[PDB]
Formats: sequence, structure tokens, C-alpha cells
Amino acid sequence: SALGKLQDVVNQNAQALNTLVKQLSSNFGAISSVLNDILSRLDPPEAEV
Amino acid sequence: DSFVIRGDEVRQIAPGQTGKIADYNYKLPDDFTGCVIAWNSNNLDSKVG
Repeated sequence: SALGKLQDVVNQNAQALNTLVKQLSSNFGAISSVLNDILSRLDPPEAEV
Repeated sequence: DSFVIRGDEVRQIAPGQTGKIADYNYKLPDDFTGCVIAWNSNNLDSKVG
């Protein structure tokens, strides 16, 4: 518990990167989180929306 | 573009609308601007027999 500042900074950066990667896999109200499946299942208008 | 179709084919004549006849005969683009004027011709395009 002596190098707390550097460890905290590194942990914050790693947490931000991990949060971004996880948020990449969010639906955001869409049918699916992967675009290939959305293109396969839906017609061009609904898939585009 | 002037043509003659059946009753239910009117719906298929639309931008972004799926359909066998629309995909095989005449399809509107996704970014289509403009429109369709459809009128009944039961007294002109229909003959007995």
C-alpha cells in the first residue's frame, strides 16, 4: 500500500478499457449485439434501422 | 414508369418493401424519392373469359 497512486492509475486505465470492450457487446435496444446475425435475420430497412 | 399489376401487388411497389414480384420485376431503391399513382381499371384491363 505504498505505490497506491501508480497502481490506481493503471487499474483505472485497465478498467476503462475493459468497460469499453464490454460496452461494445451491448444491444442498445437492438435485436442482437452482432451485426452479421442482424443482417441475416432482417430485411435491409429494419436491419439498417 | 407505367405498368399494370394486380391488387395486392400495390403494397410490393414501395421502396424497401420485400416481395417476389417486386424483387423479380421492378424494385425501388432504398433512397428512392418520388411516388406511385395507382388506379383501378376493371372496366378497361378486364375482359370476359
